[PDB]
Amino acid sequence: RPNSVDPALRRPGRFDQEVEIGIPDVDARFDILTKQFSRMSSDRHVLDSEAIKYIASKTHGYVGADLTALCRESVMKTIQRGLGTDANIDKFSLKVTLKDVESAMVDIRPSAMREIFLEMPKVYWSDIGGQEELKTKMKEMIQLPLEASETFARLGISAPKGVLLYGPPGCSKTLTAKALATESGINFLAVKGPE
Amino acid sequence: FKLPAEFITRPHPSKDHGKETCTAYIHPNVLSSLEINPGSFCTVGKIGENGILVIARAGDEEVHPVNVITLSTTIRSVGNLILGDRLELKKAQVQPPYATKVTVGSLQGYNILECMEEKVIQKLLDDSGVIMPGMIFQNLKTKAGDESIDVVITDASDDSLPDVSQLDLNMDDMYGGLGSTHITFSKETQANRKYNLPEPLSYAAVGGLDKEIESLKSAIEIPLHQPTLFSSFGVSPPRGILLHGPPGTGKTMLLRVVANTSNAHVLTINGPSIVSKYLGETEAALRDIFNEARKYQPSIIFIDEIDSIAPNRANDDSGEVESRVVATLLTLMDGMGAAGKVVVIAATNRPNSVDPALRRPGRFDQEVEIGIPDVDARFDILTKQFSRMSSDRHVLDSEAIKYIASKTHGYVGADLTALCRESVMKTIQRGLGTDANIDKFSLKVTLKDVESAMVDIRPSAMREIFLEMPKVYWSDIGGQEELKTKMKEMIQLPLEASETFARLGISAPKGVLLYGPPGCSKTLTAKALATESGINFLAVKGPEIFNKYVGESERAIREIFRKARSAAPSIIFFDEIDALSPDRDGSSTSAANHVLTSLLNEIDGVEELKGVVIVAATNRPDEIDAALLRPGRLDRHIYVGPPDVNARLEILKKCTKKFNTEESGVDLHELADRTEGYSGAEVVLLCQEAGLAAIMEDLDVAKVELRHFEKAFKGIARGITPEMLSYYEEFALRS
Ligand SMILES: Nc1ncnc2c1ncn2[C@@H]1O[C@H](COP(=O)(O)OP(=O)(O)OP(=O)(O)O)[C@@H](O)[C@H]1O
Ligand SMILES: Nc1ncnc2c1ncn2[C@@H]1O[C@H](COP(=O)(O)OP(=O)(O)O)[C@@H](O)[C@H]1O
Repeated sequence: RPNSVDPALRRPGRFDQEVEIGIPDVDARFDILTKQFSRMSSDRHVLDSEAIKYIASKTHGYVGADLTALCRESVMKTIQRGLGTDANIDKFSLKVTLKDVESAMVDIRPSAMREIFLEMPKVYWSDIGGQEELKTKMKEMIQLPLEASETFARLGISAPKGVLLYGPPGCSKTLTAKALATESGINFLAVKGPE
Repeated sequence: FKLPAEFITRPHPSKDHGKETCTAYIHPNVLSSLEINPGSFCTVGKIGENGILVIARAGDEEVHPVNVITLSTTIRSVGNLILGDRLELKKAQVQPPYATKVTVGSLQGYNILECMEEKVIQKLLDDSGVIMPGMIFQNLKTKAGDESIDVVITDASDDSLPDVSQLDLNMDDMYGGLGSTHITFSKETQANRKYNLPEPLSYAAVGGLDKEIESLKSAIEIPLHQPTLFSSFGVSPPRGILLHGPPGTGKTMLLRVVANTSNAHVLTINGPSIVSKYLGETEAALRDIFNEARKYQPSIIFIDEIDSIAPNRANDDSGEVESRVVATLLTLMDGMGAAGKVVVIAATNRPNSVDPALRRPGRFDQEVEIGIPDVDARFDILTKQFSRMSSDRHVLDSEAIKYIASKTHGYVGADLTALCRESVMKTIQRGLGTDANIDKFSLKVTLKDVESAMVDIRPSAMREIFLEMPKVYWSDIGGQEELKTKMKEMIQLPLEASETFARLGISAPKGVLLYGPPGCSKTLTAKALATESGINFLAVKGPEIFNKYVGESERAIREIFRKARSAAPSIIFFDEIDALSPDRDGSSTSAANHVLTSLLNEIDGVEELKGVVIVAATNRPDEIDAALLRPGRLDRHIYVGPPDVNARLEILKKCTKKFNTEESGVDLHELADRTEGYSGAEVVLLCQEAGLAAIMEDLDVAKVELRHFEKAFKGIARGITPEMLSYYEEFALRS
């Protein structure tokens, strides 16, 4: 945490260079899982890539450190399910499956739920709920700046940079931000009032 | 100039025959420093327990390191000398006088060894030294039918002049080839209780957590016994194992059991003695301990009270012991080796107080959870204990054990052991007082002393609780089944469908609210919920958490919530939440707002509490803050109005049960019909005040008259107006 560090250290004159590392997104998690599978080699597992995307999607707030522990506990679950059932049968045939991974992600209980910044929430347009006019308007004002910043700079008008939403406390006021974050693929900041 | 200080035991390598009793592989420098002939006896101090196990000595071949010493598995089992202990050396004592009888016990066998006997005596005493009270050897090869046999030789019939020698070792001079002293095989004797030998803790001694202990044993056995198989995967085996639970569950006992039952090296810490004033001394000691740990491949690490050794840095950064020790232990346990075979067992009373850096999937992914024993576990513990001191000293049938277990539902294994000890000592005291020095075998153990024992000892929680044993039951209360059908399912959801919630992901809202008019049955409903649940109940009320000091309310809230979390899945109840619910109305202080925000965050904020269930009771739910009156938390609302005709009749009959109905002159229905607009508390008080009116005449009476009831009705007021009932109804309509 740079905040706990003395601000004298965080001086541009000396410590100008800064590198920011965030929690992996869906693509980074998929790449990490594929690299781990390649490292542990195909002779010890039978998996397909669609299951890798499914696992990456199912992990929203998971950190990169959690994936290795999940793989290790899945290995333990497979070893136990082989031993205690088949009375010390050969482990080569059992290799790696999906049920152990599912049990591992159920019982892992990660401690990364509490955070001030969530990176790339996953929700698709086939899951959200809203009205057509709101979706069209949000598409219009997300496609205006990111695709016409140079045009606005040439015209010297910039972008409104302000959108206000008000409605019933049911839905279509909070999940819309997550939908926009998932669709646009741009960094998303969520701030809670009482927090 | 070597100056040896402390020594560590080790099993004898290569097996075979060799010495097997007096190996004592020690560098010749230590032999010369002790000024004693190497071809003589040696001693192992082992700190305390005088007797020092005087065994003969032998020299090594100059490669055996000075620090480590070999005591052989036979002596290790004889004296319960576990691996990693500290030992001291001193001059030998006087030579043993002689051996008189020596008698075998035929451990865990049906005896009848004559077919496979083959002159066991030569096999027993083909060795130098050999302390008579202890010989434990492998079966080796005995005729056909292989199998395994062990012998108990603890019992002895001789005495030695010095009281220091605890096991009174004896010399050997008999005859054997490849006749004794009046034979040695007689009876299947167990370990002798006269000398009070330290009984090894068997793996079957602990019970009621068979699934948990089996999972822990497998999780610690698969890395050690299968290191290559796990290393083939390339994911590497973790070293951290977390043990936690309520106090008195016996986690230290199971740690001792697994240490004794494992032949691999075990290491444990002796508490805060490692912590010292010098900053570098503790680091050097930890580094040396870790070095000795991974120097030998099979090693077990035992950690106790990790919460005190490694407190949370955020909670209190007092200094000295701080996050630096957490970091150094994490670095030490991160990379001792690639595959290796190392497991670390950490026991903590409060997992929350532990540093969250320790509680991470990268270092402590595997956790073991221990809860309060249930009826079956307590019954198993009691049966094990009774088998432990044998039926020769007590008589108790299975139904009696089940009844005792059912009566003591809030106890723990430590509580049961203390109950047995207090029952034994009270029985001894009663026998001494009454029977005038009778043999203790005749009186043995009965039921009355044990019942008085659980009556007197009281549960170790030392907090006020109904416990459902001496308090109101379901038969004593007559109400409406409509709310009962709801609450039974509502509180059977979490206790019975935790796996269903985990699999489906629906989980539990954990929010239930009960609103009732003053004088109605609201606390009665809470008591009924607690009774039917059969789980520990915490009696918490609104103003109780409030205090004059600023911030004390938050401390009390955190205390009660971490107590409820560690008190198994239960229900937390607030008697009067109306004292803190309204903040906008009445100009509440900042403390009330802070408490409301804290409880809002605790119920369904940032974290979810699967174990406990939150139930709240308010005198008036219309002034509650809109933040709490939100769907998802405390959403369920039950009107639970005044008792109807049948409930009022049942309540009157229960009150009249102490009286006599035949001579009362009432039909138990006219009174209920007349008393229809009164509150439940007023209805209950009506019977008592009418009884007072009846006894007004001549103190103690046996007859009640209608004039007394009329005077009772005239002299009291309901105190309930239709306006508040209409307001309560409007609360239901508006929601
Ligand atoms: N379930 C049980 N069955 C039989 N005896 C038990 C049980 N639980 C406790 N005991 C007895 O109580 C003693 C206390 O156990 P132990 O020292 O392991 O306690 P603990 O819960 O780990 O707590 P602490 O570390 O404070 O001692 C045991 O040595 C044993 O004699
Ligand atoms: N049938 C009954 N027998 C004995 N006591 C009762 C009975 N019904 C209710 N009570 C008592 O009346 C009290 C009800 O409190 P209640 O009036 O609901 O509080 P509030 O006024 O905050 O709503 C309980 O504490 C309970 O002990």
